[PDB]
Amino acid sequence: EVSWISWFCGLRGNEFFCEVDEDYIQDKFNLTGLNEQVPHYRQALDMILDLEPDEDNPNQSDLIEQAAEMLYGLIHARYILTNRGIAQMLEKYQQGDFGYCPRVYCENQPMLPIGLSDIPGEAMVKLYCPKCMDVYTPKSSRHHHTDGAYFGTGFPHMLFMVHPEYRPKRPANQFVPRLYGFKIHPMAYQLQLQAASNF
Amino acid sequence: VSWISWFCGLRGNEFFCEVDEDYIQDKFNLTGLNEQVPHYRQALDMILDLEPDPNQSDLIEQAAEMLYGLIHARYILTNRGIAQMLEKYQQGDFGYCPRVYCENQPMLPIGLSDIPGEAMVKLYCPKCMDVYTPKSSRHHHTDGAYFGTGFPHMLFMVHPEYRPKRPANQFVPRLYGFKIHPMAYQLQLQAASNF
Amino acid sequence: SGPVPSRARVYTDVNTHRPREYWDYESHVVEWGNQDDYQLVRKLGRGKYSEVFEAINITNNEKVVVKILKPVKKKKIKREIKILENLRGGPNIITLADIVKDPVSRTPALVFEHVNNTDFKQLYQTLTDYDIRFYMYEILKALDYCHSMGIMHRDVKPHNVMIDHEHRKLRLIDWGLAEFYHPGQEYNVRVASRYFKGPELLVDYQMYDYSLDMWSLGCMLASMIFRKEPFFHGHDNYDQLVRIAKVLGTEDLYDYIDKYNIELDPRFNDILGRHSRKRWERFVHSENQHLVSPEALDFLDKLLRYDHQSRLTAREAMEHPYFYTVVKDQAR
Amino acid sequence: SGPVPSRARVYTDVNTHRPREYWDYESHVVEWGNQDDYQLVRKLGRGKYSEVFEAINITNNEKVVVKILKPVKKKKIKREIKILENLRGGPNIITLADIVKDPVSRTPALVFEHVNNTDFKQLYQTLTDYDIRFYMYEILKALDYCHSMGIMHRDVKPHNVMIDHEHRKLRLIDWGLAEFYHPGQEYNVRVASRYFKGPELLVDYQMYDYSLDMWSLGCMLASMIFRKEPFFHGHDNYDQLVRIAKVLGTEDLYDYIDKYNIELDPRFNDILGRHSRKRWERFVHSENQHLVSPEALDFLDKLLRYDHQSRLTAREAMEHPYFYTVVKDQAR
Ligand SMILES: [Zn+2]
Ligand SMILES: [Zn+2]
Repeated sequence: EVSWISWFCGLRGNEFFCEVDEDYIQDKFNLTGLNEQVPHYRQALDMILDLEPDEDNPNQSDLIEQAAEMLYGLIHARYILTNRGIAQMLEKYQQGDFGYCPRVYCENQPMLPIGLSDIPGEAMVKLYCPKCMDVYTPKSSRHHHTDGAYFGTGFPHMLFMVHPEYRPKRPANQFVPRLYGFKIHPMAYQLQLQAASNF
Repeated sequence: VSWISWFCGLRGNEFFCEVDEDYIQDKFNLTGLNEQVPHYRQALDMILDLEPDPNQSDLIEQAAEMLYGLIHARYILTNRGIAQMLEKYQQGDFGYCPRVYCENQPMLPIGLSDIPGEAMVKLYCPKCMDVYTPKSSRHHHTDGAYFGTGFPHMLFMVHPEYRPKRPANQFVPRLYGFKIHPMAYQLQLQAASNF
Repeated sequence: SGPVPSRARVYTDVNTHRPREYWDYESHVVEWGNQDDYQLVRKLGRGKYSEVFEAINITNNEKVVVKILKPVKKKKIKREIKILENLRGGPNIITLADIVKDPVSRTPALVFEHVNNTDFKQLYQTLTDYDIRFYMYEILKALDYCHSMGIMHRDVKPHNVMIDHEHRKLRLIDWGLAEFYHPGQEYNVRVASRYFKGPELLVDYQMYDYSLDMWSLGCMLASMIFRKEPFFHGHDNYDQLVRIAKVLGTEDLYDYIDKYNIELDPRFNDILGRHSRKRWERFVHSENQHLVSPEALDFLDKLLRYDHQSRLTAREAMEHPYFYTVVKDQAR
Repeated sequence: SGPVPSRARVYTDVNTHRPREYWDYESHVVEWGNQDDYQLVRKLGRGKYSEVFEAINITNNEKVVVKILKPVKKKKIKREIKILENLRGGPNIITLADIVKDPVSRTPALVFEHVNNTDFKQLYQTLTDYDIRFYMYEILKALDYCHSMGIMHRDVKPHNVMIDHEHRKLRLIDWGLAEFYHPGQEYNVRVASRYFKGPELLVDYQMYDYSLDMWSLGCMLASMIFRKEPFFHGHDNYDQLVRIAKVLGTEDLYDYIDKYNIELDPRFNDILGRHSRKRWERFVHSENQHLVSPEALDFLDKLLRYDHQSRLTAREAMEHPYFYTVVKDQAR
């Protein structure tokens, strides 16, 4: 039937993930240093590659599974910085798999996944709009559990470094506050903020 | 069951507050609205749970929903309206700012146009001072004109204490630790222009 | 059956002898200015008809006041604009600088010259005896000028008097209820503010004049010198007349509605009773006595009368001994 | 059994007579600079080991080149840093300006002085005869200097030669494979790029020296003058030797593995066959003959030899007639 990679990326919540190539994982040089970051490295790798396992302990099989999910995530973060990874993520972006910018004046600009930290545990995955260049929380709550470190701080920045032609124009229009047609002067903010501070 | 209480209770109408009968019963507050809604007299009757007298009953119902909307837009600019909406804001009924650096700041409903038909309701975050589309799709059918272009701005004019501080932190793009120079967006936009 | 007609003792026919376009406000063509000249800074106040903001004229960087007018009858809007312009330049009258409009909603706004936001109701309770005299005189300058130009304010109250105490500068504001005087004309008795409504309004007598303003100015003076705000504190419009009747006495009130043959509300009969004309000295006590003089009491007595025709005109008031010491200092 | 030992004809003991810290790179302490001095502008290129970006030093507004190093053995990182610093300042060697680190992930980056991003595979097929002479000489300056400083580059190829043709400026880049020479040492035969691999690497002979670089420089010169890129176009490492053997002849190859007593990999047995030493004039044709001279052919022949010890040293090469006309112009 299907492969572990194909299963994982298929799960609800894993909509932001692309399918990493076996070539990439089977080349030890690409996974340099990751053995010092995941428990059960040898067995976790085996599960990811659909290789013969080592099952009498029902919870040990679930401990390996976690490590496999963590290692896959950290491989992903490296893989999507490469030409082929970008190529696959770029395909998903052209389909809008990452959702769209909630900013009204961004006019539904498709977004890209970004990590606010490269270390696992610190923050969940956020989304980067290439038009307003700001970072947003996913609207759907299924994406509030995917670790940001599995995408990384530099993915969208690398993508436009590599495919600068895909960078959208700056927004033609801006939000203009009007009250009964009158614009609100900027002194009106300095005056308000004081009233909250002085409070 | 009061019609106002029913309408504001419906799925999608989570942003609306319940307008006081006093306010509607005073003809002076509804000046000019008879020139904007068909079946004004009958629409008003339905809103106020008064004796009525087919598809015509559904035509009146639409007008009642339109008139209620337009009354709402005037009502929430008044001290009492603001008071009620402020209560809903303290509960987060309007949702929260999707901007990561706004740290889930509660938002307020705003209209991008005062004329009915032109745009649906959007949300205003008082921290980043920008405007967003509601995340939930039930709110993509509520007319913006039923809230109006000046609601949040009036609210902070009246209750300036409630204005949040500007965000302490900003998003900083880094690639392998390196910041991205501004001359990189200019070169990136040049290449995209040539295609 | 039928009320006795009445006419103003001064400036009765000033409007008759003017071009229609002076008083025919329905026909006034509004010349709109550029809204994008003006940007809001802060909210100053609100009311039954308007929302008011401080703003800045970005062309010359100057402070202005923007009175944003809520949906009413175009008729009422034109009325105010015409009056503000007819009286523009006059003593202690608010200067209308510009008129603007929101292209979309078409909400009209009036732009006035900046006034120091200190209404009578803030300071007029820490004012001295001379201060009350001085400021009361300044109100009478406006009141005489607008009466002489054929206009009755119809909403004189402390909220409608702006005072820059530092510069001893006073402005009579809010002319959204002011109207032109035409002898014989029956006016709407639904004006003013309950506490400042004249008896003629409370009995539904419609042929009133400038003297209405003098009643209201009385109610302000009584409030300031006795330190009781409002002086006549009625719970509804009917009760308001009861409060007045308790001070001025029921005798002069029934004389008043007989002299003018006014059909009373049947429900006024059942709440008014019999009350004596009380002496003005009754309201004097230790906290207020420094503001009360005999001149003050005479002047008050000649303002607060049921008969609108027996009230002092604004010019007559200005001549009262109460202001002698003021008029003298204003002789430099 | 067992291979005959070998030693470099020049600069054999330069490392022996230097302080350990010169060549003991494992012990080098890296002095990190401030990452927040450098901001990226555009991607210049990539490699197995690195990702390369043009950047700007915001402290002095100057262009730099940032070679971001992917995860490898710390050993390899120190080796490159030490070499780049030992050779810093030398002729036609790339100047290492700074070393920085991502304080979080700890990804190390090398910062070099700006070089015009045109390598050799870019124009070295449209250059004139003098141009090839000129630039070849400039490569020899770097190759002689780094050999004299006891370092073999181990990856000489056109991608690793940066040329600013406008300013006739050349830089020998990418020392991530360079290594220190120690007489007697057995080195890794897994270096270079297939087409530039010397015979000694293809037969698994480990006791090589600076001469390896001279083979590669041969492969470059052959490519440039005959206009065939790459010159020896092998499909795998075994086939690579067959391509070389078809040109240089199998006679000298079997002489070579005998002189040094090298056990051939069993999968060379039936693959090499019997081939004659071909005359260099064979590769000359109408498109290339303007670049081919007798001096060029003699020089090439003395570079591309199976026996690493019979190849010209970088200093010897500089003396060849091929460069007489350059050396004459250079003294100016
Ligand atoms: Zn956006
Ligand atoms: Zn926000």
